[PDB]
Amino acid sequence: NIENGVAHIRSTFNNTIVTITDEFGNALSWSSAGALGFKGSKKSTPFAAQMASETASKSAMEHGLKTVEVTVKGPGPGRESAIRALQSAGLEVTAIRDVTPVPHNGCRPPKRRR
Amino acid sequence: MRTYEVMYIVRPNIEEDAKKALVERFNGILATEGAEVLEAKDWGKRRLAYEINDFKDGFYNIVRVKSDNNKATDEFQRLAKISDDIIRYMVIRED
Amino acid sequence: GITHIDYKDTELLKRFISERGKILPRRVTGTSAKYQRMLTTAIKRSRHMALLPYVK
Amino acid sequence: AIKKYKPITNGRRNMTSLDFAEITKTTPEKSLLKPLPKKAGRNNQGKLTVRHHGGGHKRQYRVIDFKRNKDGINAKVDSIQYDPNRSANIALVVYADGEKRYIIAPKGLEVGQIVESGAEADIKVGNALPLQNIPVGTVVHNIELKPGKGGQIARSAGASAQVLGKEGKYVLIRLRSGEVRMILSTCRATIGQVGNLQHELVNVGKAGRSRWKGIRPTVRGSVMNPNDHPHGGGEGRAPIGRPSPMSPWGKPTLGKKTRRGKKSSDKLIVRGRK
RNA sequence: AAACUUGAGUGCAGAAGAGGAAAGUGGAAUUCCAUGUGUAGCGGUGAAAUGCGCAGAGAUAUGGAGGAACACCAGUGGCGAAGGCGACUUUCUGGUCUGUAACUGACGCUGAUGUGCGAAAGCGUGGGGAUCAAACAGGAUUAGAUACCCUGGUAGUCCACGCCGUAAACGAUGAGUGCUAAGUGUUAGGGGGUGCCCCUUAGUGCUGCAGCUAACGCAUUAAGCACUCCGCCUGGGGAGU
Repeated sequence: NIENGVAHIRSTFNNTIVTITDEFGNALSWSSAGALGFKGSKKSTPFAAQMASETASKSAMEHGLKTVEVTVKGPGPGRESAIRALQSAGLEVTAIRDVTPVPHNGCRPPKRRR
Repeated sequence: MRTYEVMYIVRPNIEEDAKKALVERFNGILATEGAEVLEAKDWGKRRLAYEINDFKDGFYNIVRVKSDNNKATDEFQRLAKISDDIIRYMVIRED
Repeated sequence: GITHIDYKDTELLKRFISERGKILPRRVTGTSAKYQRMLTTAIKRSRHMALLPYVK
Repeated sequence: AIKKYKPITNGRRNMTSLDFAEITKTTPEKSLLKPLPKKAGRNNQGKLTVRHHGGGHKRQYRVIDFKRNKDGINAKVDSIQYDPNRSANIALVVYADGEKRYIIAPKGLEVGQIVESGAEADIKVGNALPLQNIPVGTVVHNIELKPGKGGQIARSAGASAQVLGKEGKYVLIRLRSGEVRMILSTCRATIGQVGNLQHELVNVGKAGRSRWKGIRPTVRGSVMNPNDHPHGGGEGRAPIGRPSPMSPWGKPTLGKKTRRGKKSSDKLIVRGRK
């Protein structure tokens, strides 16, 4: 799955994960908070993701495509520190899906009415 | 032994008839099983230095209430949080 | 569910304190009477890791 | 609650009755009663189709409003009476205009309570409105199946349903038999749960008390003759002696399903019973 | 009986205790699957892993999920009886303490009301059984080990509602003494007045010397000697029968 990189960035206040995968579910690289090593509540801050995905978007040598399709989800102190992380990694940031896990429980049954 | 200075503020829009029944409940939990107070007062039209909940006015009735059973400044604190009757209170433990 | 300060806040522990950082007076604020309880909570909590000088 | 009896007789050794404490009035409306002929397991031909159905105490049907199509007007509860043709209790509701019928009394209902109906109604116990106006995660009862046809689901004492979703052509709702299924959300449904939750803890105790409800004795099919039941003939106490137990009309009655296939509402059922 | 005192009574001014967070919008998971560290990934062995179709089959950065919901403020805390709290978070509930005495004045037995309070299996387990986990499939030796290890795998661990009771409750270690070395910490709060001289000491961690104890060992909180009922060894036994 070369010339493509559908990455999914997770924004939280504890252990922020921002890995870059390929079009198909397959982890091409493994480097983030788990491969970091900071128990001082700094693995989910603005410098966390940037440094966590630094080697992840540098030791790829397979994907690293111009597109990243960053899918940020969930509230976090440095939520805008992961979208720019990929932009400073060497690629760029364009596709952004702003949809966190906060359903409003709103569905509709039969139509054919008002 | 354990004196308490409660300076609770009432709502800016309350009828005197209901105000008398409002202070009666507050005084009932303050003068319960022995009042042992100093002197009661009744402040009226006045302006507060600080603003809280962007109101317009607020009736005053701060009275010293010395206690030994420690049950006069009990419900009062809960009254200015659960229900919407009191806004700014006080919790002084100084003798 | 009430407007409360978190432990992350590091600049919200020395707002109305003296140079040395001792107990603050009751005539130096200007908010509500329920804000004084949070003022004393920022002192005791910041007096364990020596982040707030005891006597500067 | 539940009241026990002192063992003064062998018939009242384990007999347990219900403590009617929720009941307020002991007299029904004279303008809301209809006679009951009591067919007692008999069809139009006169032949017995269903067994175990004898006489019992006389009863009087009480017109119940399962439609609740009186929106705009309010109604205050009058009293909670006892119904013999139902397992739950009924509450006499008084409106304005004229209609004043009975309604299935909810679990948490008291005398002197206002009840509304229609899209523009508050979410309080007793109120009835459309399924689309009910927030997801609410416990409702007396649900309809066809727009303006009357409730047919969750009508038993203690019965209750829970709103889960609205798929895309129906509304998803979990039943009391742990079975999720889609249902049109254009129908109405009462909010809350049915009362009389201690109606399954009652212990008859006497065999003559079952005759009062109208239940005749049930004879076992393993003690009959060969030309009366599959397990008829047999010297002494013998076993089934067949691949699987059969019914009186020679039909498997253990595991074999009977739900007819290719049903109109066979695409509305999401999960099955557990 | 006439009488005043602080050192203790509520604790007189103290600070962390919020005597106590069960928690909806919540977002992070072993399972199905939208669809991924999505197919060797994980539950996974002193040597010894079991688990995931045979007429149609898991791996979790996620996502459409969390629990007995919650990592950090849970501290040699105040501890008032064996008994120190949360995804910040609210309740003052008798109440216990060191330097201090506002108030009357008057000084005992870990105490006859030992409420029979009392980890623990069992008790009012409402609910309970899920990564799982006894047993169980098992895997393993060498001249010797269904053990234990781990594993798909029932129970086994869970909430208000008479109630629930042995302990390493006493580290096999309960009991009113002081005084001939200094302190007296704890969580973090306090003066003489600048924290330099002081701060006796207790709720708690206790620091050895006169004298005892056959010795071991008790001493600014001895078992020397001036203050309570108690009290244990009796045939080793038998006998905890």
